[PDB]
Amino acid sequence: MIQPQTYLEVADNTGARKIMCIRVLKGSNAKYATVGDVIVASVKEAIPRGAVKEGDVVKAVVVRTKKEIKRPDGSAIRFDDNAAVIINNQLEPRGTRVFGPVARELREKGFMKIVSLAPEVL
Amino acid sequence: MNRGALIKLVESRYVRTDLPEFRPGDTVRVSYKVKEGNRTRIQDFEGIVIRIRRNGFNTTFTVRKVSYGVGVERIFPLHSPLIQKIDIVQRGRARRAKLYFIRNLSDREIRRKLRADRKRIDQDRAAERAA
Amino acid sequence: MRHLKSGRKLNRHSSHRLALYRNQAKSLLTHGRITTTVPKAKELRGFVDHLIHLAKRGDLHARRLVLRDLQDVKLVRKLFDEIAPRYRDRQGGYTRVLKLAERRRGDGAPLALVELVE
Amino acid sequence: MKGILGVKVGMTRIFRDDRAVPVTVILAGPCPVVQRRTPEKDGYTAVQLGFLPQNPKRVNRPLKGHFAKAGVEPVRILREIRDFNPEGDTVTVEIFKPGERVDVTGTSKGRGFAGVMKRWNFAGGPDSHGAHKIHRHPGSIGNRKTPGRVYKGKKMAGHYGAERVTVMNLEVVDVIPEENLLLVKGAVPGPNGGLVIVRETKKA
Amino acid sequence: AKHPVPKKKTSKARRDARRSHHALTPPTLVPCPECKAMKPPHTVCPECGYYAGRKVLEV
Amino acid sequence: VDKPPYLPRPRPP
RNA sequence: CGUGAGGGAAAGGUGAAAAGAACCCCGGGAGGGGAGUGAAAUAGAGCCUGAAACCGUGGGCUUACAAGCAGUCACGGCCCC
RNA sequence: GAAUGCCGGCAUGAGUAACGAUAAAGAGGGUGAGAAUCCCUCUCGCCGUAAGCCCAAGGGUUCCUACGCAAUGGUCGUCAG
RNA sequence: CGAUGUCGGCUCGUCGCAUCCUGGGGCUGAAGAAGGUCCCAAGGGUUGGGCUGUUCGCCCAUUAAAGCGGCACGCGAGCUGGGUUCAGAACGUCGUGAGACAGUUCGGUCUCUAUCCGCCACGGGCGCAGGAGGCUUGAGGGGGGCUCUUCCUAGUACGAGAGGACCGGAAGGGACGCACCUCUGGUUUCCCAGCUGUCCCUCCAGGGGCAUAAGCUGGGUAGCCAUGUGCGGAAGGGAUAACCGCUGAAAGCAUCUAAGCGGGAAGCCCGCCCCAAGAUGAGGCCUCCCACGGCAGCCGGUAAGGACCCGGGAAGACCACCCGGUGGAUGGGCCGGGGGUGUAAGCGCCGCGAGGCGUUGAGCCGACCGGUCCCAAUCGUCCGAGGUCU
Ligand SMILES: [Mg+2]
Ligand SMILES: [Mg+2]
Ligand SMILES: [Mg+2]
Ligand SMILES: [Mg+2]
Ligand SMILES: [Mg+2]
Ligand SMILES: [Mg+2]
Ligand SMILES: [Mg+2]
Ligand SMILES: [Mg+2]
Ligand SMILES: [Mg+2]
Ligand SMILES: [Mg+2]
Ligand SMILES: [Mg+2]
Ligand SMILES: [Mg+2]
Ligand SMILES: [Mg+2]
Ligand SMILES: [Mg+2]
Ligand SMILES: [Mg+2]
Ligand SMILES: [Mg+2]
Ligand SMILES: [Mg+2]
Ligand SMILES: [Mg+2]
Ligand SMILES: [Mg+2]
Ligand SMILES: [Mg+2]
Ligand SMILES: [Mg+2]
Ligand SMILES: [Mg+2]
Ligand SMILES: [Mg+2]
Ligand SMILES: [Mg+2]
Ligand SMILES: [Mg+2]
Ligand SMILES: [Mg+2]
Ligand SMILES: [Mg+2]
Ligand SMILES: [Mg+2]
Ligand SMILES: [Mg+2]
Ligand SMILES: [Mg+2]
Ligand SMILES: [Mg+2]
Ligand SMILES: [Mg+2]
Ligand SMILES: [Mg+2]
Ligand SMILES: [Mg+2]
Ligand SMILES: [Mg+2]
Ligand SMILES: [Mg+2]
Ligand SMILES: [Mg+2]
Ligand SMILES: [Mg+2]
Ligand SMILES: [Mg+2]
Ligand SMILES: [Mg+2]
Ligand SMILES: [Mg+2]
Ligand SMILES: [Mg+2]
Ligand SMILES: [Mg+2]
Ligand SMILES: [Mg+2]
Ligand SMILES: [Mg+2]
Ligand SMILES: [Mg+2]
Ligand SMILES: [Mg+2]
Ligand SMILES: [Mg+2]
Ligand SMILES: [Mg+2]
Ligand SMILES: [Mg+2]
Ligand SMILES: [Mg+2]
Ligand SMILES: [Mg+2]
Ligand SMILES: [Mg+2]
Ligand SMILES: [Mg+2]
Ligand SMILES: [Mg+2]
Ligand SMILES: [Mg+2]
Ligand SMILES: [Mg+2]
Ligand SMILES: [Mg+2]
Ligand SMILES: [Mg+2]
Ligand SMILES: [Mg+2]
Ligand SMILES: [Mg+2]
Ligand SMILES: [Mg+2]
Ligand SMILES: [Mg+2]
Ligand SMILES: [Mg+2]
Ligand SMILES: [Mg+2]
Ligand SMILES: [Mg+2]
Ligand SMILES: [Mg+2]
Ligand SMILES: [Mg+2]
Ligand SMILES: [Mg+2]
Ligand SMILES: [Mg+2]
Ligand SMILES: [Mg+2]
Ligand SMILES: [Mg+2]
Ligand SMILES: [Mg+2]
Ligand SMILES: [Mg+2]
Ligand SMILES: [Mg+2]
Ligand SMILES: [Mg+2]
Ligand SMILES: [Mg+2]
Ligand SMILES: [Mg+2]
Ligand SMILES: [Mg+2]
Ligand SMILES: [Mg+2]
Ligand SMILES: [Mg+2]
Ligand SMILES: [Mg+2]
Ligand SMILES: [Mg+2]
Ligand SMILES: [Mg+2]
Ligand SMILES: [Mg+2]
Ligand SMILES: [Mg+2]
Ligand SMILES: [Mg+2]
Ligand SMILES: [Mg+2]
Ligand SMILES: [Mg+2]
Ligand SMILES: [Mg+2]
Ligand SMILES: [Mg+2]
Ligand SMILES: [Mg+2]
Ligand SMILES: [Mg+2]
Ligand SMILES: [Mg+2]
Ligand SMILES: [Mg+2]
Ligand SMILES: [Mg+2]
Ligand SMILES: [Mg+2]
Ligand SMILES: [Mg+2]
Ligand SMILES: [Mg+2]
Ligand SMILES: [Mg+2]
Ligand SMILES: [Mg+2]
Ligand SMILES: [Mg+2]
Ligand SMILES: [Mg+2]
Ligand SMILES: [Mg+2]
Ligand SMILES: [Mg+2]
Ligand SMILES: [Mg+2]
Ligand SMILES: [Mg+2]
Ligand SMILES: [Mg+2]
Ligand SMILES: [Mg+2]
Ligand SMILES: [Mg+2]
Ligand SMILES: [Mg+2]
Ligand SMILES: [Mg+2]
Ligand SMILES: [Mg+2]
Ligand SMILES: [Mg+2]
Ligand SMILES: [Mg+2]
Ligand SMILES: [Mg+2]
Ligand SMILES: [Mg+2]
Ligand SMILES: [Mg+2]
Ligand SMILES: [Mg+2]
Ligand SMILES: [Mg+2]
Ligand SMILES: [Mg+2]
Ligand SMILES: [Mg+2]
Ligand SMILES: [Mg+2]
Ligand SMILES: [Mg+2]
Ligand SMILES: [Mg+2]
Ligand SMILES: [Mg+2]
Ligand SMILES: [Mg+2]
Ligand SMILES: [Mg+2]
Ligand SMILES: [Mg+2]
Ligand SMILES: [Mg+2]
Ligand SMILES: [Mg+2]
Ligand SMILES: [Mg+2]
Ligand SMILES: [Mg+2]
Ligand SMILES: [Mg+2]
Ligand SMILES: [Mg+2]
Ligand SMILES: [Mg+2]
Ligand SMILES: [Mg+2]
Ligand SMILES: [Mg+2]
Ligand SMILES: [Mg+2]
Ligand SMILES: [Mg+2]
Ligand SMILES: [Mg+2]
Ligand SMILES: [Mg+2]
Ligand SMILES: [Mg+2]
Ligand SMILES: [Mg+2]
Ligand SMILES: [Mg+2]
Ligand SMILES: [Mg+2]
Ligand SMILES: [Mg+2]
Ligand SMILES: [Mg+2]
Ligand SMILES: [Mg+2]
Ligand SMILES: [Mg+2]
Ligand SMILES: [Mg+2]
Ligand SMILES: [Mg+2]
Ligand SMILES: [Mg+2]
Ligand SMILES: [Mg+2]
Ligand SMILES: [Mg+2]
Ligand SMILES: [Mg+2]
Ligand SMILES: [Mg+2]
Ligand SMILES: [Mg+2]
Ligand SMILES: [Mg+2]
Ligand SMILES: [Mg+2]
Ligand SMILES: [Mg+2]
Ligand SMILES: [Mg+2]
Ligand SMILES: [Mg+2]
Ligand SMILES: [Mg+2]
Ligand SMILES: [Mg+2]
Ligand SMILES: [Mg+2]
Ligand SMILES: [Mg+2]
Ligand SMILES: [Mg+2]
Ligand SMILES: [Mg+2]
Ligand SMILES: [Mg+2]
Ligand SMILES: [Mg+2]
Ligand SMILES: [Mg+2]
Ligand SMILES: [Mg+2]
Ligand SMILES: [Mg+2]
Ligand SMILES: [Mg+2]
Ligand SMILES: [Mg+2]
Ligand SMILES: [Mg+2]
Ligand SMILES: [Mg+2]
Ligand SMILES: [Mg+2]
Ligand SMILES: [Mg+2]
Ligand SMILES: [Mg+2]
Ligand SMILES: [Mg+2]
Ligand SMILES: [Mg+2]
Ligand SMILES: [Mg+2]
Ligand SMILES: [Mg+2]
Ligand SMILES: [Mg+2]
Ligand SMILES: [Mg+2]
Ligand SMILES: [Mg+2]
Ligand SMILES: [Mg+2]
Ligand SMILES: [Mg+2]
Ligand SMILES: [Mg+2]
Ligand SMILES: [Mg+2]
Ligand SMILES: [Mg+2]
Ligand SMILES: [Mg+2]
Ligand SMILES: [Mg+2]
Ligand SMILES: [Mg+2]
Ligand SMILES: [Mg+2]
Ligand SMILES: [Mg+2]
Ligand SMILES: [Mg+2]
Ligand SMILES: [Mg+2]
Ligand SMILES: [Mg+2]
Ligand SMILES: [Mg+2]
Ligand SMILES: [Mg+2]
Ligand SMILES: [Mg+2]
Ligand SMILES: [Mg+2]
Ligand SMILES: [Mg+2]
Ligand SMILES: [Mg+2]
Ligand SMILES: [Mg+2]
Ligand SMILES: [Mg+2]
Ligand SMILES: [Mg+2]
Ligand SMILES: [Mg+2]
Ligand SMILES: [Mg+2]
Ligand SMILES: [Mg+2]
Ligand SMILES: [Mg+2]
Ligand SMILES: [Mg+2]
Ligand SMILES: [Mg+2]
Ligand SMILES: [Mg+2]
Ligand SMILES: [Mg+2]
Ligand SMILES: [Mg+2]
Ligand SMILES: [Mg+2]
Ligand SMILES: [Mg+2]
Ligand SMILES: [Mg+2]
Ligand SMILES: [Mg+2]
Ligand SMILES: [Mg+2]
Ligand SMILES: [Mg+2]
Ligand SMILES: [Mg+2]
Ligand SMILES: [Mg+2]
Ligand SMILES: [Mg+2]
Ligand SMILES: [Mg+2]
Ligand SMILES: [Mg+2]
Ligand SMILES: [Mg+2]
Ligand SMILES: [Mg+2]
Ligand SMILES: [Mg+2]
Ligand SMILES: [Mg+2]
Ligand SMILES: [Mg+2]
Ligand SMILES: [Mg+2]
Ligand SMILES: [Mg+2]
Ligand SMILES: [Mg+2]
Ligand SMILES: [Mg+2]
Ligand SMILES: [Mg+2]
Ligand SMILES: [Mg+2]
Ligand SMILES: [Mg+2]
Ligand SMILES: [Mg+2]
Ligand SMILES: [Mg+2]
Ligand SMILES: [Mg+2]
Ligand SMILES: [Mg+2]
Ligand SMILES: [Mg+2]
Ligand SMILES: [Mg+2]
Ligand SMILES: [Mg+2]
Ligand SMILES: [Mg+2]
Ligand SMILES: [Mg+2]
Ligand SMILES: [Mg+2]
Ligand SMILES: [Mg+2]
Ligand SMILES: [Mg+2]
Ligand SMILES: [Mg+2]
Ligand SMILES: [Mg+2]
Ligand SMILES: [Mg+2]
Ligand SMILES: [Mg+2]
Ligand SMILES: [Mg+2]
Ligand SMILES: [Mg+2]
Ligand SMILES: [Mg+2]
Ligand SMILES: [Mg+2]
Ligand SMILES: [Zn+2]
Repeated sequence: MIQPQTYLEVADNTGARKIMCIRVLKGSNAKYATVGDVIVASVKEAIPRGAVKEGDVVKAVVVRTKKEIKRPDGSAIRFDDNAAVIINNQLEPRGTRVFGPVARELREKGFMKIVSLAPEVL
Repeated sequence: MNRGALIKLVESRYVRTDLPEFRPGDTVRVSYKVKEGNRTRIQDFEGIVIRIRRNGFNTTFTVRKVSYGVGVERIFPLHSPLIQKIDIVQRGRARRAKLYFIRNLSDREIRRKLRADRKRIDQDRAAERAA
Repeated sequence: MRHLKSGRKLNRHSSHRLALYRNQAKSLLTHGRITTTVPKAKELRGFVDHLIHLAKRGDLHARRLVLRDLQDVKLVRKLFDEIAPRYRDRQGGYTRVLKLAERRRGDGAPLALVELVE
Repeated sequence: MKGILGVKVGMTRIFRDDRAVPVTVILAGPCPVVQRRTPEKDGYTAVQLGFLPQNPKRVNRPLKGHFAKAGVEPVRILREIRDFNPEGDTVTVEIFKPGERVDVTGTSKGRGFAGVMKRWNFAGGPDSHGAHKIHRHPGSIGNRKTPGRVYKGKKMAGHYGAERVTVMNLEVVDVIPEENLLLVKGAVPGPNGGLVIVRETKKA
Repeated sequence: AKHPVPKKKTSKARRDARRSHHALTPPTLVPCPECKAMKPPHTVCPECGYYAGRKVLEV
Repeated sequence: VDKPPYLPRPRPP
């Protein structure tokens, strides 16, 4: 459950370590982003000579949340952090690897490249 | 009129009786029916059960696993039809009903805190010897 | 709201309310019959019935349980040896409440008697 | 239009097509028609239904008469369904098949004297920064000399709940005729044990 | 607050009109089947001490 | 818009 | 009242005569009801006269679809002489 | 008939706010016309570098006992500075 | 001027329309898509941030859009008190000076009690010419009214190309609304356990008080809840706006109009939901009692019924509403189940001991779902028609 001011871990090798959400791209006035939703964020922490650098305003999709997400089969899943993957305007990952599990919900939302790259899909 | 009975009656067609008993602290492997398009397959989720919240047909249990460097928790309905089976992989000895506290512990610390439940382990091997 | 909530508050915090019940229990078990306000009376029944029912058990466990509220060994001896036996075949309802006709002068409080049953 | 009286028994979820579906169980049948309203006699069309059977020791003489004229055992609740005229002398759950959408009416839970925040979702006041005893207050309630008064209907604190509420277009998930049971998907107004009315939906 | 205050003296009519709901309801009483004395129902009779047929209390 | 006050802030009696 | 210098009130009347109500009754008392005193006791000491605001009990007329500085003019109903 | 006049009396607001630290009460037995409130007993709670004890200021019989409850006591009162 | 509190914010709205969006149009230097400009339209909607006391404005990220005004520049007996009108102090500047400055700077007492109208809720009374118990009609009111993306049609019409539809159809959302507690997630003042210090019972063991109005800590049922769940905006009928017509004179042509008839909006009327016969215009249906005794009135006891009283209640401030009162499951006990806690005490064994193991998912155990007359709703009382006249 992500909103502006929320810090996200970035789960790729774009060079970003930590991004802070500044807007959730979902209608006129959405309050929260969950898995599969796209946010606009600021790169608050990066590592030297990456693609992205601190201060960059980037787009990203949420792949993990500490707030458990509920599923039609009556089950839920919850992660230890809130994590995102930095993308381009074509919803494609800018990196070449994604680290850690991702929510299966990404699949139904057309983020196949990230799902494929993900080491595990839960 | 017995309102409680009516509900139990509605629920009865959906009740399961084929799953093994397990406690918070046990290490369990839940084989879950997962859909990915357009075929469905069985995905295994294995971790410590940190919570069981009982409510008859509506009890649910929560299993916790560390997956590729990230902690993952999964809530399952105890009578969900998407559970193929559940395999007790290990009996764990807890001293409380909810084990949320293990979220802040190292792998070493969890291990010392959840000693193997030797009594129920023996009980497991004591059965499984059948006619 | 108060939907499906059980238990009066009797304008006392948690520990005072407990003491109130415990003290009334000691007095009831001691004199067999006391006079209180109607609300206090109606609330005392359950608290004392449980204590009596445990005396009906008889075992060490029950004695030590009852001792938590009654706190007095002699009074508990009376409970197990003289009170409990006459309720051997009774299924609950070891206490009764009957309302008096006159209110307190100083505050108009309606009164009631609480007594152990025959 | 068709309908039945019933008591709300409780909530659960059942599984259907690998989906968890929240349900409210309703004991609907059986409801004897005890009077029929006719355009010739009553000026409109509806059926007075009875529900739940009543200890005759409690049925007064005018009520006794009413039931007797219909050849009907004493019932606890009398209620009409508008523009509904069943062929039989008894309405049961079977008038609904699974898959139909229905409208359920009940008496909502009562919040008693409700504040303006609970009742009307007002924001109330700040909890620090100087806020002075107005944390759950409604703020201004008007203008000044013009108009010099307060509108009728001004949202204010007051009683809330214990009122007729109809939620609409609920899926009938299942019906169990041998137990006079209806399983409706989602939520139904009022407490368990409350009397509800199940009508065929007016949504298209 | 800014100290609200009555704007006009209340008339004798309006003051007495307010009190149109102030009259006491007489005590509800019934005869005690034993001593025929009048007492509130569902209370132990304070005159003979009887309730539900039996002597319960010393008067 | 900012205009000058026409009354002082009320002092105690 | 003010540390103080100093400031500074309110408060008169039974009856001619106490003859100031023995005694009895209800009441813990207060208070009252009889008895008694007196020309007179709503002159009974909370006492001459006892206005008004104000409070109350009883009776007559009137009032719960009506718009107001409360009255005034007309007519009708009810009550009284 | 008015001077936010002066003195006094009585109203309205009103059976309304409040009854002065949220340390806390319960029962049984006495007394008495009358008892939540006075006496006794048991249970419970609060203070304990005090909310205990001893001085000095200041106060001036408030001390002890008997007999009392009109007023003083923010209720009651048989109790009391 | 014997006082009409003054900027901005917050809260709560409501109105206007010179319309920001959404809907409907005409013209276009309108190919398509997208704009421009004007007309109709006030139903709903009109985001979150950085800076400043700011209104305003600039900026960031979005959006269908990020409208402009009135309501004492709406709203301080509603809150704030940053701005600004007191007393302190300082800077620049002016003045010999005391002091002063639409120049600046730091600080600086915002009043428990609502009489009347108005508003939100809830009752009492009387009325609706028999007196009653139910079930209803709906005059008239109120609520609601938003919108986007993607896919199909179709890479089709249009276009060199880039780009890319009308109409029709399908799915998925944001914000808001009503209800709900199965799930998710809260709380859960004593439901369970662990723990420290002290005092105590009774020495050990086992317990109790206090450490908060839970000592602390880990959990936690019912209830009440949102972050959780269901559902809503319509569909549809009708009459219209701008606008477009058919037929058609005056005026042999022409003309939407002068006779007449169509089409046409998120708007209007109905439809949906809720209130509602004090609708004194007091409605309707079903059923019950009934022709009482004494002189359109009075008195006396009744009938159908009702009230009082009591046990209670997801009903509730009181009142009301609703259920029940022994011909009874209403509450309280008790029992069974659920649920919570997570293996009581006691004993036995192991260890020098702290402890460990077994007995044992034990012991304890609020509210939830039921059962059971063990306790209590004993016994009763009082109101309550006799039906006005054409
Ligand atoms: Mg990572
Ligand atoms: Mg930098
Ligand atoms: Mg950038
Ligand atoms: Mg039941
Ligand atoms: Mg249930
Ligand atoms: Mg059954
Ligand atoms: Mg089960
Ligand atoms: Mg079950
Ligand atoms: Mg190690
Ligand atoms: Mg073993
Ligand atoms: Mg509360
Ligand atoms: Mg209850
Ligand atoms: Mg309660
Ligand atoms: Mg309690
Ligand atoms: Mg009390
Ligand atoms: Mg209180
Ligand atoms: Mg405590
Ligand atoms: Mg005795
Ligand atoms: Mg009583
Ligand atoms: Mg009395
Ligand atoms: Mg008193
Ligand atoms: Mg009484
Ligand atoms: Mg009709
Ligand atoms: Mg029809
Ligand atoms: Mg509240
Ligand atoms: Mg609330
Ligand atoms: Mg609400
Ligand atoms: Mg707020
Ligand atoms: Mg706010
Ligand atoms: Mg808030
Ligand atoms: Mg303040
Ligand atoms: Mg303040
Ligand atoms: Mg505060
Ligand atoms: Mg306010
Ligand atoms: Mg004002
Ligand atoms: Mg006006
Ligand atoms: Mg209500
Ligand atoms: Mg649908
Ligand atoms: Mg109903
Ligand atoms: Mg204040
Ligand atoms: Mg007044
Ligand atoms: Mg006046
Ligand atoms: Mg006056
Ligand atoms: Mg008044
Ligand atoms: Mg008067
Ligand atoms: Mg009796
Ligand atoms: Mg200014
Ligand atoms: Mg002095
Ligand atoms: Mg002096
Ligand atoms: Mg005089
Ligand atoms: Mg003289
Ligand atoms: Mg003289
Ligand atoms: Mg005497
Ligand atoms: Mg005497
Ligand atoms: Mg005396
Ligand atoms: Mg005398
Ligand atoms: Mg006398
Ligand atoms: Mg004489
Ligand atoms: Mg004489
Ligand atoms: Mg003479
Ligand atoms: Mg006299
Ligand atoms: Mg006289
Ligand atoms: Mg005279
Ligand atoms: Mg005289
Ligand atoms: Mg004289
Ligand atoms: Mg005189
Ligand atoms: Mg006089
Ligand atoms: Mg006079
Ligand atoms: Mg009079
Ligand atoms: Mg009228
Ligand atoms: Mg009239
Ligand atoms: Mg008038
Ligand atoms: Mg006038
Ligand atoms: Mg006139
Ligand atoms: Mg005339
Ligand atoms: Mg003059
Ligand atoms: Mg004055
Ligand atoms: Mg004045
Ligand atoms: Mg003067
Ligand atoms: Mg004068
Ligand atoms: Mg005066
Ligand atoms: Mg009052
Ligand atoms: Mg008042
Ligand atoms: Mg009040
Ligand atoms: Mg008060
Ligand atoms: Mg005090
Ligand atoms: Mg005071
Ligand atoms: Mg006090
Ligand atoms: Mg107190
Ligand atoms: Mg006594
Ligand atoms: Mg004596
Ligand atoms: Mg005596
Ligand atoms: Mg006393
Ligand atoms: Mg007394
Ligand atoms: Mg006493
Ligand atoms: Mg006291
Ligand atoms: Mg202390
Ligand atoms: Mg010490
Ligand atoms: Mg200390
Ligand atoms: Mg001295
Ligand atoms: Mg002195
Ligand atoms: Mg002596
Ligand atoms: Mg006194
Ligand atoms: Mg006294
Ligand atoms: Mg006295
Ligand atoms: Mg004296
Ligand atoms: Mg006194
Ligand atoms: Mg005082
Ligand atoms: Mg004395
Ligand atoms: Mg003394
Ligand atoms: Mg002025
Ligand atoms: Mg004035
Ligand atoms: Mg003024
Ligand atoms: Mg002004
Ligand atoms: Mg003013
Ligand atoms: Mg505010
Ligand atoms: Mg604010
Ligand atoms: Mg705010
Ligand atoms: Mg307005
Ligand atoms: Mg506005
Ligand atoms: Mg216009
Ligand atoms: Mg313009
Ligand atoms: Mg704009
Ligand atoms: Mg448009
Ligand atoms: Mg437009
Ligand atoms: Mg347009
Ligand atoms: Mg063009
Ligand atoms: Mg065109
Ligand atoms: Mg073009
Ligand atoms: Mg132009
Ligand atoms: Mg255009
Ligand atoms: Mg323009
Ligand atoms: Mg223009
Ligand atoms: Mg509009
Ligand atoms: Mg409007
Ligand atoms: Mg507007
Ligand atoms: Mg903003
Ligand atoms: Mg800002
Ligand atoms: Mg900042
Ligand atoms: Mg700022
Ligand atoms: Mg600004
Ligand atoms: Mg501007
Ligand atoms: Mg500016
Ligand atoms: Mg657009
Ligand atoms: Mg903005
Ligand atoms: Mg703007
Ligand atoms: Mg603008
Ligand atoms: Mg304008
Ligand atoms: Mg505006
Ligand atoms: Mg304005
Ligand atoms: Mg202006
Ligand atoms: Mg303004
Ligand atoms: Mg203003
Ligand atoms: Mg403005
Ligand atoms: Mg404005
Ligand atoms: Mg103002
Ligand atoms: Mg203020
Ligand atoms: Mg202001
Ligand atoms: Mg004002
Ligand atoms: Mg400042
Ligand atoms: Mg100035
Ligand atoms: Mg300074
Ligand atoms: Mg100079
Ligand atoms: Mg100079
Ligand atoms: Mg010069
Ligand atoms: Mg000057
Ligand atoms: Mg200025
Ligand atoms: Mg100036
Ligand atoms: Mg400035
Ligand atoms: Mg400054
Ligand atoms: Mg300061
Ligand atoms: Mg300043
Ligand atoms: Mg300031
Ligand atoms: Mg002031
Ligand atoms: Mg205050
Ligand atoms: Mg008040
Ligand atoms: Mg008032
Ligand atoms: Mg007024
Ligand atoms: Mg009013
Ligand atoms: Mg009424
Ligand atoms: Mg009314
Ligand atoms: Mg009529
Ligand atoms: Mg008539
Ligand atoms: Mg009726
Ligand atoms: Mg209508
Ligand atoms: Mg009307
Ligand atoms: Mg309407
Ligand atoms: Mg409307
Ligand atoms: Mg295509
Ligand atoms: Mg192409
Ligand atoms: Mg192409
Ligand atoms: Mg294709
Ligand atoms: Mg085509
Ligand atoms: Mg082509
Ligand atoms: Mg293309
Ligand atoms: Mg389309
Ligand atoms: Mg609702
Ligand atoms: Mg719930
Ligand atoms: Mg639940
Ligand atoms: Mg829950
Ligand atoms: Mg939960
Ligand atoms: Mg929790
Ligand atoms: Mg306990
Ligand atoms: Mg305890
Ligand atoms: Mg404790
Ligand atoms: Mg623990
Ligand atoms: Mg310890
Ligand atoms: Mg201890
Ligand atoms: Mg020990
Ligand atoms: Mg211990
Ligand atoms: Mg104890
Ligand atoms: Mg202690
Ligand atoms: Mg403690
Ligand atoms: Mg202590
Ligand atoms: Mg304490
Ligand atoms: Mg807790
Ligand atoms: Mg709970
Ligand atoms: Mg929500
Ligand atoms: Mg039409
Ligand atoms: Mg043409
Ligand atoms: Mg033509
Ligand atoms: Mg025409
Ligand atoms: Mg014409
Ligand atoms: Mg037309
Ligand atoms: Mg056409
Ligand atoms: Mg729409
Ligand atoms: Mg109605
Ligand atoms: Mg209705
Ligand atoms: Mg009516
Ligand atoms: Mg009606
Ligand atoms: Mg009627
Ligand atoms: Mg009709
Ligand atoms: Mg006859
Ligand atoms: Mg008869
Ligand atoms: Mg006669
Ligand atoms: Mg009868
Ligand atoms: Mg309630
Ligand atoms: Mg009640
Ligand atoms: Mg009542
Ligand atoms: Mg009843
Ligand atoms: Mg009875
Ligand atoms: Mg009976
Ligand atoms: Mg029976
Ligand atoms: Mg029961
Ligand atoms: Mg029971
Ligand atoms: Mg109860
Ligand atoms: Mg159950
Ligand atoms: Mg269990
Ligand atoms: Mg063990
Ligand atoms: Mg053990
Ligand atoms: Mg050994
Ligand atoms: Mg050994
Ligand atoms: Mg040993
Ligand atoms: Mg075993
Ligand atoms: Mg149990
Ligand atoms: Mg039960
Ligand atoms: Mg039975
Ligand atoms: Mg019984
Ligand atoms: Mg009668
Ligand atoms: Mg009568
Ligand atoms: Mg007659
Ligand atoms: Mg005739
Ligand atoms: Zn008697």
